[PDB]
Formats: sequence, C-alpha cells, structure tokens
Amino acid sequence: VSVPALWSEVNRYGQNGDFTRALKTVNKILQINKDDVTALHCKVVCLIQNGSFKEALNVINTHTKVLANNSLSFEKAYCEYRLNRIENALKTIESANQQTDKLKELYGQVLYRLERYDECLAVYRDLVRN
Amino acid sequence: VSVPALWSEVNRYGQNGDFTRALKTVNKILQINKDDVTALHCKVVCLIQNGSFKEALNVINTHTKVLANNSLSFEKAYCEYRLNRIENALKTIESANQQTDKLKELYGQVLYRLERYDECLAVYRDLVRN
Repeated sequence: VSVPALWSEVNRYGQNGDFTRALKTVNKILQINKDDVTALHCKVVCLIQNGSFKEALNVINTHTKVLANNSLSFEKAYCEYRLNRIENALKTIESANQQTDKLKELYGQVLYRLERYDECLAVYRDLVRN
Repeated sequence: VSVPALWSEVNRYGQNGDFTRALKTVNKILQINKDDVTALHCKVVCLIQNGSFKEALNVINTHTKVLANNSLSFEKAYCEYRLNRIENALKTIESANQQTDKLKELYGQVLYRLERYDECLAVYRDLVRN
C-alpha cells in the first residue's frame, strides 16, 4: 500500500528484466506524486527499454521545470538518436548538463553519423585514453 | 644466496614502485639460471619501466628460442613505438602472436602516428564497443 513498497517492486522487476510491469508500478507511484522526480526518471528508462522513444521523449519535454534540478539530456539525446533526429541529438548532447562516459560515447556516434570524423576520433581517443 | 629470496625481492620493488633495484635483483637471478624464461620476461618489463627500450628490445631479439611460446609482441612493439620506429611497431603488431586490448590500443596509436586516421578511428570505435 505504501510508496516505498512499490519502489521495491520497481527494482524487483528492473533486476528481473521485466520493464513492462516495472512501468505499470512506476505509473502508480506517479498516481501518488504527479511530480515524483525519481518516478519521472524511471518512466523514461522503462519507456526507452520498451522502445517507446517518442513518448519517453514527450515525458521529458513537458516536465522541464519539474526536472530542472536533474535534466535528462542523455536520455533525450538517446531518444532523438534512436528516432533518427541526429541534428537534434547533437544540440541536446552539447547543451547537456553534465558529462559522462556514456554521454561521450553517444556524442561520438552522433559525430560518426554526421560524417564529422576528426571530431569523432578525438572523442573516441579521449574515451579510451581517459 | 637462495633464489626464492630474490624472486620475493623483485616482487617487493616491482609491486611497490622501484624498478631500478628490481632490475639488478633480476640480473642476480640470471647469473644463476642462464636462460630463465620468467627472469628474461621480468628483465624486459623492468627495462621498459626504466626507459631502456634499446636494451629491452635486444633482450627479446637475442632470446627468441628461450623466450618463445611467450607473448612478447606488445613489449616489442611498445619499444619500437617509444623509439619512434613506428613502421616496425606496426609490423610487430600486425604479425603478433595473440591480439589483446592493450595491443589493440597501441595499434590505434601507431596508426594515428602514421596519419592513417580512418583506420585509427575504426580501431578506437571497435575498442569502445569491444
């Protein structure tokens, strides 16, 4: 009945691999708080894992003020990349809040797809020679 | 006097930090055993760590029978690379016993040095996807 009981079900289904029943749970947590910031993150992660890139992207687009403290540029870039919106995914990655090695690897891929192969080399070498 | 006391002293310096003293200890082990395959391997490693690339390369080039069935190609290429004998390092790598990741990363670096950028990029991408 309690919200922390549901988060335990999210992580059971998450570790299990069942991302559809994990999304079911995450929406119940969103029924409680329609702006639970951890819930909005885990919705996107599930939706991305289900191939639902256009709606996972939609969640992030209509929750900017709510997600200002933790902006999800990587999830957005990725969503845009998988939908073949490469120039979009480039804008997202270069604005991106904070750098990670997964954000860098995606920047590489975007530059590879844009035939910008010297910039891409630098990204991939940086990555390998930390 | 005893050999397992020396093999313990190598490990003390080697795993700690010092490789100058670790080198002399290994040459004590080589007075006794003429062609100790593990001591020859340790000489090469210690020599490389001291920047004595000509020497290490010569240890390999004149102990090819004794140090056979033994992955020395990376050590050999690395020495060639650090001596700015890039084409030699390239050949050493391209004929190498058993390819590995660090050997792959050196191959990339060797191609970058030859301005063979497109092949380089391929190597670094392959390395990041594994």
